[PDB]
Amino acid sequence: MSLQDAEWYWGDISREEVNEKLRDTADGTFLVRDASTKMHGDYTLTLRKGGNNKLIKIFHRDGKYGFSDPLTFSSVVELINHYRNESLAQYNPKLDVKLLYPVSKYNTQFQEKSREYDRLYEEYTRTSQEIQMKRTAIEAFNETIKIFEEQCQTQERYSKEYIEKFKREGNEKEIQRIMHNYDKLKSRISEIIDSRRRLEEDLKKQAAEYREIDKRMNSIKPDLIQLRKTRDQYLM
Amino acid sequence: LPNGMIVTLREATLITIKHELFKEARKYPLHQLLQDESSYIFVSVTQEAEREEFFDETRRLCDLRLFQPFLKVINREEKILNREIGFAIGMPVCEFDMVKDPEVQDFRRNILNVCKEAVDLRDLNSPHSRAMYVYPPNVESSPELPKHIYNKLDKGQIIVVIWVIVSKQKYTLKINHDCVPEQVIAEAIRKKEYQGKYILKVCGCDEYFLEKYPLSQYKYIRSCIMLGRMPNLMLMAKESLYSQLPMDCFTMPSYSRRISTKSLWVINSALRIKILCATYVNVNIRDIDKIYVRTGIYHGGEPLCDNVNTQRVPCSNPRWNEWLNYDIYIPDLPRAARLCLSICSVKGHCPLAWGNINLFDYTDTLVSGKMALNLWPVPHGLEDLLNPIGVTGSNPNKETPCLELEFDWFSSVVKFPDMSVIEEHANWSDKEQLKAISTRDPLSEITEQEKDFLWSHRHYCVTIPEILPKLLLSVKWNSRDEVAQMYCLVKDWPPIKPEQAMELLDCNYPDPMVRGFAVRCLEKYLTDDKLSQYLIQLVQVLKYEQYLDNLLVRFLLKKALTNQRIGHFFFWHLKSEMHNKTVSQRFGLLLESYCRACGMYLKHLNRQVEAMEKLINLTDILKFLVEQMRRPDFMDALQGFLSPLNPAHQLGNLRLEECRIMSSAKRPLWLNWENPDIMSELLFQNNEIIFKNGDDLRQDMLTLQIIRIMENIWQNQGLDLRMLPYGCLSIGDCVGLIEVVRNSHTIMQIQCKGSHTLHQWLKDKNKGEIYDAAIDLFTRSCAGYCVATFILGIGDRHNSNIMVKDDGQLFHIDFGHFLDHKKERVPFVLTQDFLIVISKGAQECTKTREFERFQEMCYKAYLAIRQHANLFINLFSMMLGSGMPELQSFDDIAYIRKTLALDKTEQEALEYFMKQMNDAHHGGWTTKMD
Repeated sequence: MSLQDAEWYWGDISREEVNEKLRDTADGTFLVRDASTKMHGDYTLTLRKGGNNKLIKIFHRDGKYGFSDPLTFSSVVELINHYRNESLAQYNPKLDVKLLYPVSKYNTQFQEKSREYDRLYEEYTRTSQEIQMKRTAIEAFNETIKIFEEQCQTQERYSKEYIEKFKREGNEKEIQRIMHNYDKLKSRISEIIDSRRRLEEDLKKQAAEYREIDKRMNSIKPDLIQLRKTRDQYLM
Repeated sequence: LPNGMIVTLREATLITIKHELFKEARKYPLHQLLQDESSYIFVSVTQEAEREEFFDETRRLCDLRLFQPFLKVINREEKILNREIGFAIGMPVCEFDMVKDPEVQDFRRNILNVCKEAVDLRDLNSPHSRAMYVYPPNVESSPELPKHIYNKLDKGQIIVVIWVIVSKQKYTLKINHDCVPEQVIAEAIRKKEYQGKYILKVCGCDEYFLEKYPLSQYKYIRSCIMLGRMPNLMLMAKESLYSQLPMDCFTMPSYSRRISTKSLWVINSALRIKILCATYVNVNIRDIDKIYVRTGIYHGGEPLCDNVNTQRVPCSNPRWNEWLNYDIYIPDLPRAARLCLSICSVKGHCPLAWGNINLFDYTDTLVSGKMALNLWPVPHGLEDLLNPIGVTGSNPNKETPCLELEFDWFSSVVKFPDMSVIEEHANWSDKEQLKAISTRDPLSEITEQEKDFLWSHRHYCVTIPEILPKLLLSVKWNSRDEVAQMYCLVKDWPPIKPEQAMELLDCNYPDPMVRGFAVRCLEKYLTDDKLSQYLIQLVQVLKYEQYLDNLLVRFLLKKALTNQRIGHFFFWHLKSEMHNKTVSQRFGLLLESYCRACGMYLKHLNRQVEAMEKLINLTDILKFLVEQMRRPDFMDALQGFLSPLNPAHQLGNLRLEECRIMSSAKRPLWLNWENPDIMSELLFQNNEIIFKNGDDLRQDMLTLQIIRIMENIWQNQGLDLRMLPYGCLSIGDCVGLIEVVRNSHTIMQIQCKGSHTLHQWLKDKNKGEIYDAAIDLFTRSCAGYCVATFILGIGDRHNSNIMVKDDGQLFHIDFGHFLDHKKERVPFVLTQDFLIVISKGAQECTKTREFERFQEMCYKAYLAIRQHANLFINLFSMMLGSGMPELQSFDDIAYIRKTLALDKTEQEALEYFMKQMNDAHHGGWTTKMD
């Protein structure tokens, strides 16, 4: 029964390591670390409950350790075991939790993986912009095709009577000019439609590439996370 | 084209195309029924998928931004202004009229009301109202100079020069610095009841003096007083400035004129959500074998209940149709609860996507029905499984992973209770710890003992208002009684300082009433100068909000249409991040509202945008340099416009041969514009700006912001360690403008073209009585900048980043990073090259009283910053969701409290400071205290 031999004791540890270790763990996880103030060893326990971590401070007065008055507990380990084997609702019913799981004790890859992560992020953010631009271009082409079609429809609706009168009069050069204009318009429409189809095919290929790139990013990120965790464990 | 005929240099003005069309119509039949040409309008489709007409004769066909060569013949000002707006925001406007989301259209209808009141107040006191608008005063935060450092003034008076241009007489007069410009003009009349209120523009830039207040508190006059320069002013009359603006008015757009109780507390059920399926998740099948979906009812960073997870399934087909029960009652839900969800993968713990679904809507109606939402990509470097601090709402992009959900059916009306039931809930049914926690930084640890003392003695917390951000992290938001009590507390909570309140708008206080109180305190107590200083943060807090409408835009848009400088910077801060699709819709709608209600100034922005557009294109071809840039397009475009760095700097006629570009790895544009002022001689012959492309500048903007804050604090306390917080502004995606200061040289150039080289140069720059002043100013600048660079942990720097002025000031540029990049507190290292200068050439340094004064002044500056570090903590907290990889989460703000040693005491922080700088210099520190 000593502070150093205690498994929950962790010494002077900042919140970053505490909150990194208190992840991917079940409810009811605890560890004890030295108080940040560093005065006559106040110490501090952690208590995860409902996701949130609650920070407990062990008061010490007149050679005696306890959460609060009344002060009737001799050592820190005594109180820690007492509330490990008994619920914390005796004083404050809100906590009403049992200590079950303790925190038990137990290079170019990181830089490389961060490099590909950054390059994939840059490629992704450029590809998203170019995809948006291509989508806008395709929408513009569709809108202008619709506008041309409706203009042709209203032109025919407005000029059908005059066309019929001219063709019934006996004129032929008007028929030839109408045929020429109709052929030119049909060729232009066919060219625009073919261009739109090719652009749609290119957009499909580029969207497939975008999907593959994001899948690569999401597959690679966990490896970088694990490598960073390993490096942090080894160094600090 | 009524006849429907089509015929296919021609990039001239539209008059040529009109003449060609008339010739063709005269050469072909079917034109007999055509009406007058004035009754027909040319309309076509532009490059932005918009049907638009063309009335602009100044700009030819090539400036219409057409994508295909076709034209059709069919109020006018309304869609003219719509096209101008579309240009001023860079993306089509009418494309938003096709959005099927009712929130978008509701916001578009509602924001025009705010625009209406803003422009009405802008035209409240004509003709002076928009006069004060167009050129707003650039005042200082402190209305009054400090009472103990006015001794820089000769007998408490300042000499100024007033110029009259006749086409050039100067008048030098001494006046008290606490005197209004009325007496300035009154005695300007002499030496050569008359209540003259004419404008006094700063010679060479468009700063104007309008307030009925003393002359010293302006950001230009104060700089002249502190720097010892001669303040030069030139006099116009009111008529010229009034005739400069030809007046504009706002018009309502097309969609403007178009026109007991049951609550959520009476349901006894559980929050159970049916996760049906994900349409497609972009995860490899064989590579990753175990995937699931994590969902949490978050409120801030707090999971109100344990994040309930789904079962793990093979990646073949993610269909569940599974009810998941969350350990949380429905009536205990808070108003701002957020279903933060994410597809995640486990191997044997990293997310694959993320997203947020509001548990309510802007109509305060609980989510209910069949609901399919797309998901955002994982943010860069975010290790956390969820993203409670991420953007809210739907994903406008369609080709993204989409999840299908079903929500509980109640066959009733769901509505969060009105404030009335809580208001009339009643009538029918020592302080040491408080002070210690209040004074402690917001990022600090908190314990349930003091949390319970806060909740129990909440009634005693009203006497100490600064404790308000401490209660919120203490209470459990998943309890209707406690949350109702907290709402009652917030309702009558006294207002706090515009920095403590500005803390209540972080990514950790999502309650609508909490953020409403924070925004109300901001609009009540934040000052136009302070708003100008903190506008970056006030724009960065838009992304945290849940709905398109909120009290935050109601304030930002009202202010940005009352102050033209604040509005101009609001415009550029919004437009600088259109590329990020996350808030593209929200900020584009806000941009459309601004560009509709900005007024005539719109076209100015267009010019500015146009110029930058050209530069963005010009900087694009930079990856034998002047001959290529010779087309008259950019001479016609890159002149006669206000700079984004200042709405008062007319970037006039360009001197193409003068502007030259060096390598410096990346290639910015060192561009010099002549000043078109009639007497720009006194201030600057020139105006040089560095146009940077390819590098981000938001962190540099923040660095200069906090540097100016520190310098102002130092000036306020009594330490004349004057800094050089110059101007900088990013205008888009990794592109922006940087000012260049007058008469400054980098240390590396001095060493190369000139080891006592720096000392020899400072000696040969000046002789006599103006020497000791140079050494004193160099001492002050070096001390201030050393304290600054230690506190903020600015990264590796060389001699190049350091420059020295002629008068004596030293300053720094090129902040690559700050607050460290994680995977060496002060690795900058102060070389002895400056130590010989501070010692006035003596080899010994310990036996120099000057070095002792330098050390003690450094200590005083450090201990001055450490007692105001709370403001910096809040400033760093606000911009967390701003996208910088070095400002993601709160764990990166500890570098502020670690180096400032907020955990320790004042003396312990002192020895920590000396120990750090002793380890930095391999000796020479940790001397006797005081």
